[PDB]
Amino acid sequence: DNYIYSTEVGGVGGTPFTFMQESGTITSIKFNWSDQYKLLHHIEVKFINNANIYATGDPKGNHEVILEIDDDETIIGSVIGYKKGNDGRCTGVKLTTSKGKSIMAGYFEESLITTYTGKLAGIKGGAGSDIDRLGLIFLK
Amino acid sequence: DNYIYSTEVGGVGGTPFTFMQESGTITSIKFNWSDQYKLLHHIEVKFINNANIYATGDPKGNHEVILEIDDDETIIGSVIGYKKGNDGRCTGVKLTTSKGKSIMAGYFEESLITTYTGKLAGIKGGAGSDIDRLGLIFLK
Amino acid sequence: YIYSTEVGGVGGTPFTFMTITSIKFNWSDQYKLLHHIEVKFINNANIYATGDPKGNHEVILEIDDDETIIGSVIGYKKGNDGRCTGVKLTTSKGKSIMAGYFEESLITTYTGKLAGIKGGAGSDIDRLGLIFLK
Amino acid sequence: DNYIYSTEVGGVGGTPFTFMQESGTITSIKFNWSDQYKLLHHIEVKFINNANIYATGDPKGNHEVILEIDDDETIIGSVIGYKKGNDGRCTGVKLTTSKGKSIMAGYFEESLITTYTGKLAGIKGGAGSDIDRLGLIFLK
Amino acid sequence: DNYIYSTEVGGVGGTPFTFMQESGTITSIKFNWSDQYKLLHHIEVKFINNANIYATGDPKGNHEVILEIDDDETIIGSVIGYKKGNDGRCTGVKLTTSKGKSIMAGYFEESLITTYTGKLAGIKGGAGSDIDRLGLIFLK
Amino acid sequence: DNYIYSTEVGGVGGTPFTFMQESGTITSIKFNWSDQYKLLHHIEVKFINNANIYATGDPKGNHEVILEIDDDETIIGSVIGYKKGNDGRCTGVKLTTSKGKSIMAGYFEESLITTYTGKLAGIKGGAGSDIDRLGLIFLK
Amino acid sequence: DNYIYSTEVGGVGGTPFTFMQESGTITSIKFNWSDQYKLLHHIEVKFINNANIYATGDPKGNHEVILEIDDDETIIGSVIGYKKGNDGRCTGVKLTTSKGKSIMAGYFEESLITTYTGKLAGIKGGAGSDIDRLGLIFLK
Ligand SMILES: OC[C@H]1O[C@H](O)[C@@H](O)[C@@H](O)[C@@H]1O
Ligand SMILES: OC[C@H]1O[C@H](O)[C@@H](O)[C@@H](O)[C@@H]1O
Ligand SMILES: OC[C@H]1O[C@H](O)[C@@H](O)[C@@H](O)[C@@H]1O
Ligand SMILES: OC[C@H]1O[C@H](O)[C@@H](O)[C@@H](O)[C@@H]1O
Ligand SMILES: OC[C@H]1O[C@H](O)[C@@H](O)[C@@H](O)[C@@H]1O
Ligand SMILES: OC[C@H]1O[C@H](O)[C@@H](O)[C@@H](O)[C@@H]1O
Ligand SMILES: OC[C@H]1O[C@H](O)[C@@H](O)[C@@H](O)[C@@H]1O
Repeated sequence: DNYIYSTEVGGVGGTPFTFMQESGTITSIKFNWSDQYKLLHHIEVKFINNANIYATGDPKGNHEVILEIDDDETIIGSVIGYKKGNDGRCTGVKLTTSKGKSIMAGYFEESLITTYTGKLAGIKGGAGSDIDRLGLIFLK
Repeated sequence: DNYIYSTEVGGVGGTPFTFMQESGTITSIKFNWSDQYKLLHHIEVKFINNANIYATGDPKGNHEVILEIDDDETIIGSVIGYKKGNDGRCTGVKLTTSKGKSIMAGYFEESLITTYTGKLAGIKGGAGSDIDRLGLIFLK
Repeated sequence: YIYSTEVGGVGGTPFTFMTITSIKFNWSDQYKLLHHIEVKFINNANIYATGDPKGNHEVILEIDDDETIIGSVIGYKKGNDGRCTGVKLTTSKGKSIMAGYFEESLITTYTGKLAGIKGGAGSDIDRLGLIFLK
Repeated sequence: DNYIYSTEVGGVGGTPFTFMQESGTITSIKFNWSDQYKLLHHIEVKFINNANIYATGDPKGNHEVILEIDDDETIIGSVIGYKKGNDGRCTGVKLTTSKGKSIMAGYFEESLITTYTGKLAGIKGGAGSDIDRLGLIFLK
Repeated sequence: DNYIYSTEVGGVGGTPFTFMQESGTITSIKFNWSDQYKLLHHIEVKFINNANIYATGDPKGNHEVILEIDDDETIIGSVIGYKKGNDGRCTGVKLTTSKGKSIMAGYFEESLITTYTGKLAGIKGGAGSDIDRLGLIFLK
Repeated sequence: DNYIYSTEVGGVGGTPFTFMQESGTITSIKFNWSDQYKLLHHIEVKFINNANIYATGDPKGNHEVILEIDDDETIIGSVIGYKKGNDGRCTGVKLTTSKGKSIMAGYFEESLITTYTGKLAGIKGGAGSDIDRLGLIFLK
Repeated sequence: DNYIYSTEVGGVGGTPFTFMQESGTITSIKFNWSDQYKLLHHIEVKFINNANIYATGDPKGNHEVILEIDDDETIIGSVIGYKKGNDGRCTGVKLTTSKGKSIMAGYFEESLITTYTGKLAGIKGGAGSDIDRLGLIFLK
């Protein structure tokens, strides 16, 4: 692999997903969460040179945030909130970029992971009603 | 295209508008918003070498701000506040320039996007009584 | 010359003063408005004035021969019946002034070497535009 | 030796561990702590080019944090909070790194050590129910 | 003329003073003010290579500040608070230097000038009971 | 000498101590203090290339902090709290290193010394139940 | 002279003192003050290559602070608080060095001088019960 796989965090629940393109980096990512469940529920990704929107999980959240990533822009700082355990859930995401851009999504009330950094390339995990589990993917 | 199209955020309502000029960059942009609705209602854009004011939406807000951009000034930080959904609306905007100029219009109470950065070339979206949706447009 | 947007109303008497070595703003707490502006140019002892100096406050910014505006905010009320309400300026040498009120509308202007001002004034400063060198 | 052994702090209790790979550095670290006991309880570590999770302690706390360390990333700031004496215990860890990443696990109510700095290579200590005692280990 | 004369601010009152020495700079300047009147009352100046004190005004204030200037240190920040009009007065002075030294004397409740900057050469104005009027003078 | 002796501060009481090793710098130092007396009570030092722990004063405090010092790490900031007088006492110690590490032991309610700075080489003073007196020793 | 005499501030009272040594710089200075009188009472100075303490004033204060000055360390910021007048007194001293060291002694309620800066070489003034009057001395 020409990739780094960050630890998938959260539960074993929902349907597996893996978004990646052969010579392709993420150009846009969207987080949808609720104040009712304090969870992530829905994620969309767009890729470079590809108009196609790749979605997973049920967009039942009252908030969304999108981060748009320039062609030369990397993730230097990355934090996923989650609930640990087999019945676990991904609850939150902060990201910060080589250009001072940041996004903050959902809640960080239990467990965290400060992931690897670099050019964000894909995401992997499991999602149904909620984002059960999420790991980021980078280049080397 | 030599253009970067940021995600149009907000609703599908209102009349579509596209402001862009062959070989031209925005030299002035105005945002008009109300405390009453917590929405953007009206945008004006001037372009380099062109005394024409392209306007959209009903200018019924009690506040407006204008950002004038020098020929060599770029947007380095960009956040649009909006209400997601078909029945959506663009609620606020926050720009910061390569010269430390910044403006802030409206409210950021629901969803946000941190857009692409670069030399702002124009805008597109939909507007009637309100700015239903707004996407920014940069040079490569 | 770069001409920044004149912001405020259509009222009062047109003025055009045209490097600025000195600019003074006069405003009041009663009306929360700019009433009067005075300007001196380099190599000229003449004081150019507009608007009625009725206000209880004034500030002066003196500008060194090599000192530019890098930060510029004019506060105003919008519309035909508009007024200029305030001015913040910040220079390339870290100097800054703060005049009047910023309670409704703002413009962040073009930056550079301040060369003049245009607008209209009577009792008040109805409308103000900064002018810079290219 | 090609290594630096930071002082093991805390008590004499629990079962000995020593996790270190010759010619290998710690790529991931997880701290599991409780709000009930105000203690670290469990630690997992993964080395580079090795999916095997080397774990010690009982994972019975309500919180966990995970730091993923990039191949060229070093620890520039390191604080373990502990209770001193024979019946002593490890109670917290704050790690700050050469890229600005930071994790804060546990509580710092009694005693602190600001360790040696560099490339985190391994951990040594004793653990049962609780992390009784922890010492970081770096390269030279 | 090798000199910049900053605008004299304040009133027409008091006895004229003008303190300056050809090829001489201010090595020290003292401001005396009162909480009673909220006015500057007295000013003193020493010049480089000269023990003599050039004074103006009635030293009746409950406070004074002295700023000593090294031979190569200039003024980069200078603000005089004053009451405008013919019956006007000087109320305050903030000065900051090229070495990060600063003094603050009296009050700033009505009018300010942010003056010219550079090597402080002398002072000019009128003073009796109070400082009616003050303009600074710098080298080119 | 090739050493810098910081002022010993505190009282004349206790048993004199000197902890220095020819060709060796302190690689570790531990402060033990109490909330009961608001004094430093006990101090331990380890030296580069030496596993021997040098100790003085009675370890009766409820808090201890340890600072580990990389071989190339100096002290850039040093404050000792103490009571003045013959019957005086050393009450706390704050050290900041050339790598941004810092510690804070005991109390600063009475007198303080901002010491000399450099590579910390030893310590000296007197101790019994308390640290009566502490002086730091640096290389030139 | 190869010396800069900062203004002596405070009163005419007390016994004159002058601390200076020919090719010498202040290596240690102590300031004794009281919360009772809000005055400096006592001052001690040690010089480079000289174990002798030069003292002035009456040590009646409940507070003291000591600054040690490395041989290549200068004063870059200096403030003396004082009561002006014939019956004036020196009330306080703030010093900041070329290495980020700083000390605060006594009180700043009335008058201040921001002195000349450079390598502190002595002090001059008068003292009895109190420090009546204090002026610093630098090298050129
Ligand atoms: O995402 C939460 C939840 O979503 C659905 O309810 C199912 O897919 C579950 O298996 C899953 O755990
Ligand atoms: O701007 C909000 C709203 O304004 C008008 O009522 C119409 O143009 C709608 O389409 C639009 O959605
Ligand atoms: O300045 C406000 C107001 O003042 C004067 O009355 C006139 O010059 C008007 O034209 C103007 O609108
Ligand atoms: O880890 C805390 C505690 O847990 C277990 O009971 C044993 O390992 C003890 O030796 C240990 O002290
Ligand atoms: O300073 C206020 C007042 O002081 C003195 O009385 C005189 O010099 C007046 O001319 C002056 O106006
Ligand atoms: O250390 C504080 C105090 O403790 C012991 O009682 C003795 O050694 C005393 O001399 C000492 O002053
Ligand atoms: O120092 C304060 C005070 O102490 C003594 O009384 C004498 O030295 C006085 O002249 C002096 O003013």
